[PDB]
Amino acid sequence: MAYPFQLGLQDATSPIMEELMNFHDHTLMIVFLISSLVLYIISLMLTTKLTHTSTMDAQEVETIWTILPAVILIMIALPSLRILYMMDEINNPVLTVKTMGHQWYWSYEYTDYEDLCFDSYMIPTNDLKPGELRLLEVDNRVVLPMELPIRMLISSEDVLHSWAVPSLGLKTDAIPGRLNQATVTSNRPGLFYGQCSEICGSNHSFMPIVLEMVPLKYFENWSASMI
Amino acid sequence: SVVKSEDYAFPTYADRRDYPLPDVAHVTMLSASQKALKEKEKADWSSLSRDEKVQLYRIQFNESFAEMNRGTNEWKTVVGMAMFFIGFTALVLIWEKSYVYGPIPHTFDRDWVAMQTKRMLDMKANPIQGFSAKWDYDKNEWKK
Amino acid sequence: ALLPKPQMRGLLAKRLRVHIAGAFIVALGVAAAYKFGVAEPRKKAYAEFYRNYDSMKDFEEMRKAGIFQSAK
Amino acid sequence: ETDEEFDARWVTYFNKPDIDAWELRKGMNTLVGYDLVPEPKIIDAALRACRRLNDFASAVRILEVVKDKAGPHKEIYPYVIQELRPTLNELGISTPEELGLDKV
Amino acid sequence: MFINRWLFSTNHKDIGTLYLLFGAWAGMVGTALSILIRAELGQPGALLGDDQIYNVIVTAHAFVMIFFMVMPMMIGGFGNWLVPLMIGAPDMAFPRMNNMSFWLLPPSFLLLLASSMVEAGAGTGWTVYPPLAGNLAHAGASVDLTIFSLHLAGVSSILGAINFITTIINMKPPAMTQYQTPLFVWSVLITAVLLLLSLPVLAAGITMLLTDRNLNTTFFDPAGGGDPILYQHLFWFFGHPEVYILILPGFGIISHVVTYYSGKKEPFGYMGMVWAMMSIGFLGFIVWAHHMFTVGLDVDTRAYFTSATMIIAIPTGVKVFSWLATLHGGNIKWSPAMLWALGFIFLFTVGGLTGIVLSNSSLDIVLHDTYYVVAHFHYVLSMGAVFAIMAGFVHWFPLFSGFTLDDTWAKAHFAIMFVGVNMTFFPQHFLGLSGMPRRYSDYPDAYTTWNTVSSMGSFISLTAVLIMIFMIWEAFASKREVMSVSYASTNLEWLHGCPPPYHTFEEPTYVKVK
Amino acid sequence: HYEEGPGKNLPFSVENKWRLLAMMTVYFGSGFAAPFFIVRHQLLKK
Amino acid sequence: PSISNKRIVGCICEEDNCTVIWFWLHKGESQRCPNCGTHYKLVPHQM
Amino acid sequence: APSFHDKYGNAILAGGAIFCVSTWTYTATQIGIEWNMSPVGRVTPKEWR
Amino acid sequence: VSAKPAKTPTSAVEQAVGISAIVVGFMVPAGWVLAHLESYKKS
Ligand code: HEA
Ligand code: HEA
Ligand code: CUA
Ligand SMILES: [Cu+2]
Ligand SMILES: [Mg+2]
Ligand code: NA
Ligand SMILES: [Zn+2]
Repeated sequence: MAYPFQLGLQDATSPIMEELMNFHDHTLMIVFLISSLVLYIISLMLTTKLTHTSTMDAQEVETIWTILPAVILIMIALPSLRILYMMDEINNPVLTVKTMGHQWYWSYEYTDYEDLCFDSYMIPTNDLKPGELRLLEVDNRVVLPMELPIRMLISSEDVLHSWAVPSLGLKTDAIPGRLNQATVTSNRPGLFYGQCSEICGSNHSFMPIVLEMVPLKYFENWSASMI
Repeated sequence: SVVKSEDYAFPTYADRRDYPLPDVAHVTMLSASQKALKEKEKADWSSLSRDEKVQLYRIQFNESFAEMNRGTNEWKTVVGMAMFFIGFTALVLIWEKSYVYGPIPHTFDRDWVAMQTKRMLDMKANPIQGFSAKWDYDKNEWKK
Repeated sequence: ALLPKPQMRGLLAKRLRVHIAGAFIVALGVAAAYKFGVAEPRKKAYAEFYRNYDSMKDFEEMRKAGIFQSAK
Repeated sequence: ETDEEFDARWVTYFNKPDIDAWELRKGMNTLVGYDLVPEPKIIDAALRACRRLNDFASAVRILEVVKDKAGPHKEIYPYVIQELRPTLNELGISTPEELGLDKV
Repeated sequence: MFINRWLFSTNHKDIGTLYLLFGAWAGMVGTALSILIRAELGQPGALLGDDQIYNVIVTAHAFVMIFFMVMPMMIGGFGNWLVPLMIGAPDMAFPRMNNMSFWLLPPSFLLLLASSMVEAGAGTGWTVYPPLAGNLAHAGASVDLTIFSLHLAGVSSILGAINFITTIINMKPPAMTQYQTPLFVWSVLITAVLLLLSLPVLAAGITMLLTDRNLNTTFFDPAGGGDPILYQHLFWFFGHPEVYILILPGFGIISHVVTYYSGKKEPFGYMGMVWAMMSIGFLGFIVWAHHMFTVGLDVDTRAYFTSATMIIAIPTGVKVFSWLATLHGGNIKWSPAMLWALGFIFLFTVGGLTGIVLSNSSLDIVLHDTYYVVAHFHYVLSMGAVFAIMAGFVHWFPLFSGFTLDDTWAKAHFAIMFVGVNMTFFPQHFLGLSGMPRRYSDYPDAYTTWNTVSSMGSFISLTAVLIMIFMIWEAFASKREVMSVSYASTNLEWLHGCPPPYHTFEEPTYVKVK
Repeated sequence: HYEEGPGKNLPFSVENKWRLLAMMTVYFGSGFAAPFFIVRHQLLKK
Repeated sequence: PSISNKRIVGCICEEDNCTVIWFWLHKGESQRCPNCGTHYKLVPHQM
Repeated sequence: APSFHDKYGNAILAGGAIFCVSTWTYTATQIGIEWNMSPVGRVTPKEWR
Repeated sequence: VSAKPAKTPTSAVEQAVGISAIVVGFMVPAGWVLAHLESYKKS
């Protein structure tokens, strides 16, 4: 979740978002390097009084000119493909949660055993409790155990939504007639705040996602309490 | 005067340091004294004094290289007009804040943001580097 | 006394070679400055946070103020 | 090509006995675009070529573009003038700093 | 007299003039829409109320700025004015089809405006993804009028593309080859090729969307057998060629401006320019699913597609480094169009590098539909394409009108334009990294401050285009003429004077091989 | 035949500065004021 | 040849050269290419 | 000859700089824009229930 | 590009009238419709 005057990303909770953050730092260092090349060269070579406005050898530098951006793009792309393959392992999950994006609200089914389902609507601005967040607080928070592999199957009833939590590094399309899969783990308990990322009508800003991640025994107590 | 519609076909006196010897003389028609100078020009240059030299160089060409590379001062007035127009933009935004924009939501006053910050630090929101990692959880103050 | 012969032919090329050396050094300097300022401090901050981390105590400190909907 | 045939071809091209205005202007306009302050024998040939077809002010801009093609460093133009002084006082050609054309 | 000259026109210069007028009007329509968007996002709260009218404004801003500002001005106006002048043709090959393409454009604009006026509203984003664009969420005539606007604009640009390719390939002098033409001619050749190779795909896609809406088909209905991923596939198969269309005549314009105002006789590495433009054109057709990295594709498919983004990153790198390399040892004349071209180079480099950051699907998991994408596409479109349009306009306003602009006002306009766009689109990187999604009419409080800063920048850009109008009027308030133009031997369009007459190249050019 | 020369290849007369200034500001102001009146229209609807 | 008093002449004065250079050529004597100096003369009488 | 830019450029530079800084410090400080500053080290936390 | 002296040269006052005309002609309609949005929301 976001704090004022934030420049970089929200910090990581899942392992996946730690490797994504390290790769982002790597590629932004590369972008800073090559932007420094472009800016320093354009600042250099317009600031001379010497002139050379005649015929020049058209092809005598193109081998280095072609292999330097290729090797830097390879150096970018190899950890990109590594972390790209780091999201499709054998999961072997613990829990399976199903989300359906209904017309401007979310619905959650924990139905591995003893079928439980509820709805998530935003707490309105006029009905906020003191201390809570505007546009980011829900009626029923979505309770999961922590440091466990959890399968999360995402779909929608009618239109395209996007179930996204940034701090856990999850963003998956909720497509009607189609069931996408994500895996979610953690390393810290607490509340993680996301919201819809696909255009879905006149209240598209007004569906949040709150992932409350707790220990396993308290998740068991919550599952027994909510049914 | 006004020259006819063939102002593009015939070449023109172009004045730049990339083209040091232009193809057209600047002064096309010449007076009788300038014809006397051109008649004297066929003899040696030793009997040519200072004024004839500078006037014939001004006949053949407009400006020397020192005159055309001079540092005039247009960047100051360009950026001066720039800060004019950005200031007028700012007063337009003063008007728009005063009349167009309505009130702010109620979650921005000091008690609500104080309880908000206490819930931030209470739930340990992003506590590795960003916000809750700048707070003492023993001294109950911010990090110094 | 009188003047010697200086380099007449092509100082644009020698200016380009000394300043392309300067370009590579200063661009590697900008990249290394960003890396040693942001990236490696972030990695060691993550290592210091998670190397000596207890989560049962962290959850107990969160639940002692009534934040979770599941732990009262 | 290398230095000596460049120098020899340009000094022979500016010492054409049937020289006229167009090809002298074209020789200077092609020479100035090179990445090269011109060697003083080429400039000597160009000054005598301007004297051959009875043109004065073209020689003054020839000296001016030797002055301002050197660029920032100022060890070129006094050296070129100090080598070209016998030409400069054998034809009556006047140097641009003494003509008042460098005082802006 | 007026009707036969302008409404019934059959030469390229008049149609290019009407392109310039219509695109200036439509660009200011889009600028008003952008000011409306940044006015909603200025302070927290709802100045307009619901998100439906805001999405209508967002979709209208996208369509008006894409298909009615950069597209007609850039391709049609600059190609029609300059391409028969650069190759030495008296006219276009099919001038009646060019006139028909122009006169189909304001029907498309009127249909788009009527789509906005109908009470349902086409608030879907410029992606017209079903089932949001179906007859359930948008049961009404707004989406249909939007679809027919896209049909009319597509038919206009296919006709223009056909006319451009035949007048470039055929109407050359019989001695010149295709590799002796100017670079803008090459850019509009490759642009017209990808236009007619890409536009029927979206024509078929929105035709099937229309039949899904009103003829009870199930092309994209998941309850009948189809899926919207098929629509996404066809839409982006057009869509990435479309943005390469938006950027390629800008490449030609900046190459011409940088070649002219540096004093060079030719760009450095002409074969490199030609090869890189045909490489970008050939390789923009197989990169489309970088716009669907979160739809749930195969991991091998997205691996292929991010590798495709890297190999499309290399040849435009060759182009930008050769643009740097043709500044070497040139008599750098500090014209306003030079300032537009250097701002093009720097800001387009920044936008392309942010696109390369987005190109990794691993980080496109995080940064999909955030404001980081918005910063990427505005640093390419609203800076590169806009700066190239302004560079071409400042450079060729003596040719089109006959009068020269005041260069001091032009430098001031570039200064406040640069400040406004850079202050508008730099905090959007931080808002995308923090995690504000796209298409939001209200945000949480933590996204407030950058939004506030961003809103201020938009007004500065307003001042820029405001004084831009004055610049044009100042030219016609001065009536200062042109005796002469430097470097008129290399550039053919400057050789008939400013402005050129109605009938040019009745006696055509004399060029021989043997 | 149609007029050839500076300022005559344009679809509007440029011989007066003030009527052309009024023409430019009403043309580009109609452009700038169209979407604002559209937004007023859907606010006035419901 | 021509039908008027001048014609645009494009010179490719060495082979495998990209940029043609264009220049007006009028009546009278033989003008030259503005970088190579090949002589072009205008004889305006054809139809 | 004294051109237009020679002294009027200094006048426009001085006037533009002072007018822009005055009007922007007014519009950032005085008109009541809530900037939503960073609350680190600046707010004290208040105990919510 | 060389420029001729102006056939009908404008002075400073007429350019001030021109920029003020552009500003007022662009800020009256948009500023008027932005000056009251809640009136359109049936205040
Ligand atoms: C001018 C139009 C234009 C141009 C040129 C581009 C160019 C590129 N675009 Fe983009 N793009 C858009 C317009 C454009 N785009 C638009 C309008 C969208 C929004 C669609 C939507 O709504 O979803 C979009 C969306 C978009 C996305 C969607 C992101 C998302 O949905 O989450 C992505 C994904 O990476 C992307 C990638 C790229 C890449 C990789 C390039 C490359 O071609 C950039 C290469 C350019 C450079 C200038 C770099 C070269 C410079 C160098 C110095 C060499 C570099 C060498 C090394 C780093 C080794 N574009
Ligand atoms: C050509 C494309 C183009 C251009 C120029 C712009 C320009 C701008 N855009 Fe736009 N924008 C898009 C294409 C463009 N945009 C697209 C495609 C989207 C995605 C829509 C979606 O979500 O579906 C988008 C989305 C978009 C949003 C997203 C809203 C949201 O999702 O919440 C925002 C808000 O910040 C925004 C802002 C701006 C701003 C402030 C400018 C400013 O730069 C405005 C200033 C621009 C100009 C002034 C134009 C220059 C014209 C001239 C100078 C006149 C030319 C005339 C002559 C030369 C005679 N844009
Ligand atoms: Cu659901 Cu946006
Ligand atoms: Cu793309
Ligand atoms: Mg999506
Ligand atoms: Na708002
Ligand atoms: Zn030749």
